[PDB]
Amino acid sequence: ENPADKRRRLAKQYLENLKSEANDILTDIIASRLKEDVAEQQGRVFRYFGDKLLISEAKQSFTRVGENNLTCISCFQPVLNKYTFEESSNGDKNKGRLFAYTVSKDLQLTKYDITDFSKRPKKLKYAKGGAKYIPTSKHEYENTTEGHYDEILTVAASPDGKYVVTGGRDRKLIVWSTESLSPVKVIPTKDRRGEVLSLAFRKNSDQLYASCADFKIRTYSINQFSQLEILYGHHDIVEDISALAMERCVTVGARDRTAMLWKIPDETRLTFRGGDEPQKLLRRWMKEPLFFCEGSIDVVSMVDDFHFITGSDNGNICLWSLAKKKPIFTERIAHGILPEPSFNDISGETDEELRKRQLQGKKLLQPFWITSLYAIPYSNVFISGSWSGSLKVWKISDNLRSFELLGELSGAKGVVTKIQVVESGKHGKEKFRILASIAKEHRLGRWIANVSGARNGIYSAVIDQTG
Amino acid sequence: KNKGRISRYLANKCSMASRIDNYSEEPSNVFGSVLKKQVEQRLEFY
Amino acid sequence: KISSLALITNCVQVLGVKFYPKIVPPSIKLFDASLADSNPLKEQLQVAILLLFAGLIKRNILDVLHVIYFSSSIRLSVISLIIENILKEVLKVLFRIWSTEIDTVAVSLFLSTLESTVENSATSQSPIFFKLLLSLFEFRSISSFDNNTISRIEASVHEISNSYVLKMNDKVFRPLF
Amino acid sequence: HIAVGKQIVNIPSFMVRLDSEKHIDFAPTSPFGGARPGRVARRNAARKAEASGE
Amino acid sequence: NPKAFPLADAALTQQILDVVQQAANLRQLKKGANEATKTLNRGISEFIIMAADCEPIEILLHLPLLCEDKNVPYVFVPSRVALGRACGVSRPVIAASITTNDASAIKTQIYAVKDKIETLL
Amino acid sequence: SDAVTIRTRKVISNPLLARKQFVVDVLHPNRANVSKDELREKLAEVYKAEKDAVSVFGFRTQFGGGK
RNA sequence: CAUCUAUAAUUUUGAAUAAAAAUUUUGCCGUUGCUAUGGC
Repeated sequence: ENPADKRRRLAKQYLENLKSEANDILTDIIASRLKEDVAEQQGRVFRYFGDKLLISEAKQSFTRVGENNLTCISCFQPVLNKYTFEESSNGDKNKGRLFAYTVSKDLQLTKYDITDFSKRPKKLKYAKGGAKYIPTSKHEYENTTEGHYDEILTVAASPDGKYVVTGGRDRKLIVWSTESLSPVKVIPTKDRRGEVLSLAFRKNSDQLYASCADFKIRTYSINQFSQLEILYGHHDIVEDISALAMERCVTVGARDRTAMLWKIPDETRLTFRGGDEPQKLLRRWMKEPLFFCEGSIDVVSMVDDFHFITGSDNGNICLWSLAKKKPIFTERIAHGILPEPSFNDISGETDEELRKRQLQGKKLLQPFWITSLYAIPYSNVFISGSWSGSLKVWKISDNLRSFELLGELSGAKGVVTKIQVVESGKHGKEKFRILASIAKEHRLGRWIANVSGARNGIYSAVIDQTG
Repeated sequence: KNKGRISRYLANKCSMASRIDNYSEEPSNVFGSVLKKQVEQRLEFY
Repeated sequence: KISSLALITNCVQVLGVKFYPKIVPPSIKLFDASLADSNPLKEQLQVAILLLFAGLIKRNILDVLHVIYFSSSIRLSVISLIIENILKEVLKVLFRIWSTEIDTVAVSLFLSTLESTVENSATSQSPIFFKLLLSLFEFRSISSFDNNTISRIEASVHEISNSYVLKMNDKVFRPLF
Repeated sequence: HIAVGKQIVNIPSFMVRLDSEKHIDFAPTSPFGGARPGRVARRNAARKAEASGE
Repeated sequence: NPKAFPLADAALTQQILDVVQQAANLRQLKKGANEATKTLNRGISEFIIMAADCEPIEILLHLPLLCEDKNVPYVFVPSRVALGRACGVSRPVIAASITTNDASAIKTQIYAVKDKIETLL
Repeated sequence: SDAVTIRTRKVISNPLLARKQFVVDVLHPNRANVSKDELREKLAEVYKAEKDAVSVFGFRTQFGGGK
């Protein structure tokens, strides 16, 4: 009858469940489980299933999608709260119904159910923008038409499950109520070139960080529909963003090759620059091949509150820690070298040897771009993806000083616009679905369409772990 | 109007072909044919 | 059948171009035909009845509306013709036809007629109108319908009643309240 | 109208540094890079809307 | 292939592409083979960047003639899609021209890259 | 649209005078100059004390507004 | 969101239609079987 008594009752129920599951495991432990459930907010990687994974037997499945060039994807997964004990989902029908949202250049928002890890993602609902939402002023701050009219580019689903928020080239940002997909609120970015390029929610919260291509990072509170803040400091388009449970975020600004970490409340930022030199690399290899030099930094994700990984556009995956300004462990061409152009087509002249000379041997080879990169939060595995038609799963060492290639997954084919993961099962036995939004073109511009057999779709790989 | 469209498209492809044939020692009916097919497909679109 | 339709439409044309003691006997014969009918030939027949009703009302109103009700979009259109051409007598027609009534489409057309009439004096019309509301509430009591449906009718009648009471002046229906 | 980084500057002699000269832009308060248009524009708009009404 | 003779290495390619994006931003850059030839005719070009994997190579290979005729530095870079990113457009570009303007903020950059291009020539 | 932020820095817990003394940053965009009464209300909400216990003073608005 | 309703599942009556309880992977084209994969 009392709130304190209610909370005691729920907690004792929690303990009954924990003891039953501990006995099940048996057929220290309870303290350990409680300590982990605490250990989420202390931002040290604790989730260490790095080697229990069975990559070779992961079950792969493509699922084609109608619209062309899916741009991005965002997965929503209900958890159980530990302060209170109700649930993460909103209503009561849901009770742990795993959702996914995909946004496509064709101006389409599509929500699927992926609850069952054995059947295909089922297309629940969708909403399509279009030309009828073009603003009548077209030349002012107000841009507030209830739909998208250009190139939805990123999506993010709110951790409480009520809204999903999308933004793209139209310089808007729209929050939808999830069930009816109905647009509940529209916020302009109010800048002539303020295109939204990435969205990230601070975990378990309603603070959304929108990396926008006017060199700025806007920050909104969604449960109040307002823009808290703008953060300045980049030199090129702020191409990608990622945030975790703390009051921080990390961004990569593309051409300045610069990864910046934003501690919001302190109002401070830390600058991380790469800086490999190919000739130094050559000297080092003589002391001990091709050494491309870093073009731009494309994608980012925090593995932890103190460590984050940045994939560039020259095949490099770097692992950075907040302590040292240089990366602590860089890793070379991740997805291999881009295949050689054909001699006949490079030359335009029937002399075969002339055409080969045209191909020039090595000097025209280029590395695959890291187009997508994702680290399962506070864990020691991360998934990298390019348009080499194969996701690469990697495991970080225990000392957090290096990482190795755990394995591959060859079901994908095309440009991997975005990667996401969903967990399910019991705390001991956890199934991992890896979703990837795949399309024919890179999500920002075209630049590339010649890929053998790319198809617009959702690539789902279910992984199980034993040991 | 589409007369002007097609004329100018043809002029572009013609200039490219001239470049190829001038700077290639022994040019290739392959590029000639593919470029002609490109113009033909555009014309069919019209 | 087709001969009957031809006769019907010829009557339609001749009356549209254009007596009562020979325009009401065909009306009587037509109610007889409509009740006898009450198959695609029959549907297009009922259409022809509706058309000639539209013509005659353009230039026994009770059972005329009866046949109109128990005979879709065409029906609503001819109802709009009824309200635009023709009102206290219309109100008595409404009350009597409701008493006859007490299905879904007939009820919906009935509510449309009520809303059209009320948006289209009031002291004279009031008492039968309030008796009509009494009858509709008794219909709520005894109707073979679903909760959502009956509530739809309920909200509609409350809206129309609010409109009519707003129209009427207060001191005259004080005793009515 | 012109804010360096986040901070409006209205001194013409300001000696931008290197990164600052990368960051110059229009201020988030300007009718040029942001909020509602200035007084002349919205006075003209009021005039035209009123004259349309009359 | 010596037809695309001066081909930049990784470092020079970095600085070239960086100044190319800078000029695209301050709008001192003309994108495309045809417009590049037009600037070349008008003698307003500070220098020329070309792709090295065009299909085929001659379509832009016409340019070095006018370049080294009128004494305008030119240089090849490995990938046309990279050049397109650097320019800031949705499609791969094969040849771009950095124009000349005294009232430019990127003056000193363009002059450094042009210096190194000339040395390489 | 308008979302005032209150954030604190340099918190020094001074138990000699039985208090916590800190430095307040108030982010008000598209607004002028949040009130001391509202500052005290929200500071009390955050610090779980009584508006009669909270006190603030010395607020200076930076050139250009919003903070 | 809750509720009601709708669709679809059983129960009962009737051989069954019928009757009501009551209850709770694609835009376009292609290959391919009992799902997988081509091209635009």
